[PDB]
Amino acid sequence: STIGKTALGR
Amino acid sequence: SLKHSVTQYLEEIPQQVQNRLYTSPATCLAIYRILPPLAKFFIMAMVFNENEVPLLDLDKWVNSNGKLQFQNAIKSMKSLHLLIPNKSSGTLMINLNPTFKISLRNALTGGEVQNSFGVVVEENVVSLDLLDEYSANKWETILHFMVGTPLAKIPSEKVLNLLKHSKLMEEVNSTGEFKITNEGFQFLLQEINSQLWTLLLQYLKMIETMDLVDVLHFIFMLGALEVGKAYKILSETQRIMLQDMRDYGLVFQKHSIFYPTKLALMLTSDTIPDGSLIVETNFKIYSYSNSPLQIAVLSLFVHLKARFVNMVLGQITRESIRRALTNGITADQIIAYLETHAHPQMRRLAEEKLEKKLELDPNCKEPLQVLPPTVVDQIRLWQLELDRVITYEGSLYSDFETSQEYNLLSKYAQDIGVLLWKDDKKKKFFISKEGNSQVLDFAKR
Amino acid sequence: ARARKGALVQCDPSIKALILQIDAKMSDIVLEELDDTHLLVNPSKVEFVKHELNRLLSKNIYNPM
Amino acid sequence: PADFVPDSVSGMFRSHDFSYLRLRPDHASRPLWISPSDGRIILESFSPLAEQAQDFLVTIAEPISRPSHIHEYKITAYSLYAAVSVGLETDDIISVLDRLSKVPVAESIINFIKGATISYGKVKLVIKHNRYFVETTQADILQMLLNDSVIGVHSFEIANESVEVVKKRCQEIDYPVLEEYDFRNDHRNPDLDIDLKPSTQIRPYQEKSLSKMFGNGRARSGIIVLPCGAGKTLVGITAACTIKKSVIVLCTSSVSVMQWRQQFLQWCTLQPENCAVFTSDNKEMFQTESGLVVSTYSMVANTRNRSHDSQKVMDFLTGREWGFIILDEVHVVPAAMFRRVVSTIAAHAKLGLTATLVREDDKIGDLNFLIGPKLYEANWMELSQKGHIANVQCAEVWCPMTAEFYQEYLRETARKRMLLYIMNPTKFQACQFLIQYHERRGDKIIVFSDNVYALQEYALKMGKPFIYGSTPQ
Amino acid sequence: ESPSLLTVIIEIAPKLWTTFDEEGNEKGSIIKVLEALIVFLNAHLAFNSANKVAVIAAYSQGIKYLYPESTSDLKIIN
Ligand SMILES: Nc1ncnc2c1ncn2[C@@H]1O[C@H](COP(=O)(O)OP(=O)(O)O)[C@@H](O)[C@H]1O
Ligand code: BEF
Repeated sequence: STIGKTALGR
Repeated sequence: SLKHSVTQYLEEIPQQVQNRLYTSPATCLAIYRILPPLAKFFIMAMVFNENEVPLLDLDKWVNSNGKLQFQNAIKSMKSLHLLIPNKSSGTLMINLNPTFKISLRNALTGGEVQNSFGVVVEENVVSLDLLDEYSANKWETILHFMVGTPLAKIPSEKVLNLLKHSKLMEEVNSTGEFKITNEGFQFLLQEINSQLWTLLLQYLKMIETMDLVDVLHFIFMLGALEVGKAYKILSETQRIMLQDMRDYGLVFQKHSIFYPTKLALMLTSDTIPDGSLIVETNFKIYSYSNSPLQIAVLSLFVHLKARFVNMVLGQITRESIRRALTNGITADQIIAYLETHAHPQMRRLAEEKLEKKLELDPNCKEPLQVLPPTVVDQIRLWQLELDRVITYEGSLYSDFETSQEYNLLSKYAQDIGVLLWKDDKKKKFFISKEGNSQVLDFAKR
Repeated sequence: ARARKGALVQCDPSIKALILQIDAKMSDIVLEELDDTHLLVNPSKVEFVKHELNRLLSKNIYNPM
Repeated sequence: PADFVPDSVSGMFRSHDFSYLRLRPDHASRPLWISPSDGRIILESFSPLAEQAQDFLVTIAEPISRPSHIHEYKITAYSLYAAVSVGLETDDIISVLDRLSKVPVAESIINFIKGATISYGKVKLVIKHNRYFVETTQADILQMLLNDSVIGVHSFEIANESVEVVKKRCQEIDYPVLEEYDFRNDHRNPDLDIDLKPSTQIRPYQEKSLSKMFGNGRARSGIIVLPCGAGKTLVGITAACTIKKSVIVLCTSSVSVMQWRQQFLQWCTLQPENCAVFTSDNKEMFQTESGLVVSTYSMVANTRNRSHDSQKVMDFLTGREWGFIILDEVHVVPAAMFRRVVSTIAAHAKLGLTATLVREDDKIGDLNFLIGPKLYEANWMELSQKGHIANVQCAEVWCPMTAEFYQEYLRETARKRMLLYIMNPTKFQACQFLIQYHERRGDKIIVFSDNVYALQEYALKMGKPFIYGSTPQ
Repeated sequence: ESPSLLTVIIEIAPKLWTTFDEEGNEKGSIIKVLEALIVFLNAHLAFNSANKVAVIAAYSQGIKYLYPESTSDLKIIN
């Protein structure tokens, strides 16, 4: 479950 | 954290007060059971001999493998001052406290005890019908007044005063109501044994001028008493203490003789399930529990829809979770309650998924989750929604005559840990309101 | 070196637009702009803006009934 | 609710506290909970007799939600109307309900079942030579039907166009109508000799669905709901094969017309001679005594502009009295003019086949009197674990829009707002990365996009084929 | 760490103990052993509140369970 990671893109 | 909590409180007590505390055999016996198993072994060896043993000898008993446990045991005993290290003749001799040694000796050998364990009136009462009902209801009432559910008979001022000033159930006059806090939910989560000590430990700190040892003396021997028996009446401070004890549902009085209850015995570290509920993908809760206390605690973060005699059925909703989050309950705590109050069926299906997961690929062994991961993700995501905006109060600095001055002022703020944000291009930095004076003070200096 | 009372608001680029848009209609909301992810706002308006932001953000979140 | 002390937490339940009743010692075995007021049913799927009541409950109570462990069902008037049709009386329901309910069936629930379970079975609608007769087995009904302000052994005619009105009137009045076809004793209508070839296999869930439709031996009119890919095509084929009469299939697409015919030819033994497809390409109609017509609702629902080529087909369809009609994707039949095909086309039995039986408007319930009640519904999870349908790892990816685009988002109007956030750069990265990752894994990827402009933009840059309304067949 | 069960198998018999007294200069040494056992069992009970105690006496003509007593009183202790 990936809720604590950073965002996606760039 | 039961033995840690009781032990830690004892350590903070001054040694001068501890010596008087060990006067009664009853409290010494209770304190003896709190030390680690290795500490008890050494204490039992030293109680029955009126001699001096060098320190190294006790070390010889411990095997090489268990050497680590020796350090913890000796440290715990020394902190309580039960063990007195005496150095003479070039050797560090070890001896036991004379008061503690005598206190333990009397209890084991049945010596003069000065009625520390109490007396028997031979006037017993039915434990199941009266003692269990009275304490259960009295402890039930205080819990309901803490979880916020309406209840007719509010608790007395004594316990009410203790709850407020403590971290439990923060109250505000302007709001005119009482609500649970982050520690309050943890207090509910903690088992009955730890639940009782938290209130008692807070009360011990609340009392002022009532002697600290006397209150500790009464509490320890209370557990020594056996439920369903009479006990005639004690110190003057212990009298008002005994009446206050009734407020917490630990002792029952008709109006000369006091009867301990199940909670009283449980105090001294005594050794489908009710409350189990089903959490599924549809955010529907089916708690197989029949008790107002369980229902009340569930409603803190569950939108109840109906109730049957056998169980209560409800639904998790965004509104319900936000309500608990606003009060101060953390999401990690909520999942802990869900996990620790799971239905046996959920574990089996989760294990079946694990078994199939191992069958396909046994190289991965992740910690099994009783309830579906989707509920965990949504609950935590809602917590992130409430933490969407983060704001700090303080002041801003700008228009620095020289870059060196800006760096010097900013560097000091970082050193004292009061610098929040800074930008070199704008030569600006924001500091917390708490450390605003410190930064300003350094600016003058 | 003037202590301009304000709330140090840290926000993601998406939220940053909301505060700018909120400040557009209500000029008094935002005192000054710090950076892309940082802002300084009127301390009094902090209570109002937070509730106001929730109402706007509440719309894009569905409610079962 | 007599002499029950409310609990301190009863306030949290706003009139929903159903603890007034008591529980029998046999609660460990009875797998049904019943709400005395709302009619809700909570079913345990991990207790004995779960499979015993899994089929009985579905017949009487429609499912609101069937998650992993705790199944939720609700009893409604429409649901009971479906149950009472298949040889069910109040006495049987009450006896079984008490035998399975942990909590006693309240008088309110008892009253509800009594009212709606007694009306069924006193009025029948028959069709003869394209003439609709509202036949009743008793003469007492004439004083109730002929005197109705809407209408206009005893049998009286009724207008074909008025069928859509009288059927609603039947629901409003005490007696609702049932459409039962006695194909065994029907000799006037020419028969079609077709049987499933030996290579065919009938799956158990389909077998249950067919049984619910042929329970009493007379073909019923209703709806069969099965999950996508369950094999509804074979269910229709089996129904057509067993009836052995003139049949027709309606589908709301052009490519699907070939699919149904292709499945029809391979599964059953119908010769190509008796099958005719009525689409925009070819309109020839079979001249043999009996056959099949696999058309689309657009061709049959048109009323204003029909050309000579299609007009002859329309006369052929209307003149003859058909026996069966199959409505694939029946979740669009109650539309304004798609529902006209049901009345215009004469048939003694009507079958609905839709994976999803829901729609945005409140016209979904209208299917009861357009085509009949709901016969059988198959749980998606049960078929998935049985290997009949695939498992899906549904995921929702959150793609935060970039600051520059979001700046125009606030100002832009709603109409153009859709186009603004549909082509946000972040979604392009997610779609491209996901497509490449699954392409490496060796997965056949389908990308859906309602917005045509966005669909073109994705394909032109990514150099992948795209399909949209303007493309030819 | 965990409760422990202590089962004391005391072999009491006048023939065994009488010879001990005759060879030595101690009369009624069984009391000293019996007194020590009482304190020893109490010491074991003091280690933890959840531990149990069992005593079995092997007398001349058989064995008997001293504690716990069978379901089938003088004052000797305060
Ligand atoms: N009993 C069966 N035997 C063989 N194939 C079947 C069976 N039931 C379904 N299928 C297959 O399932 C797929 C979907 O069938 P279809 O009738 O189009 O499903 P639906 O209309 O319910 O979406 C096809 O590949 C079809 O051949
Ligand atoms: F995909 Be099917 F036609 F329900």
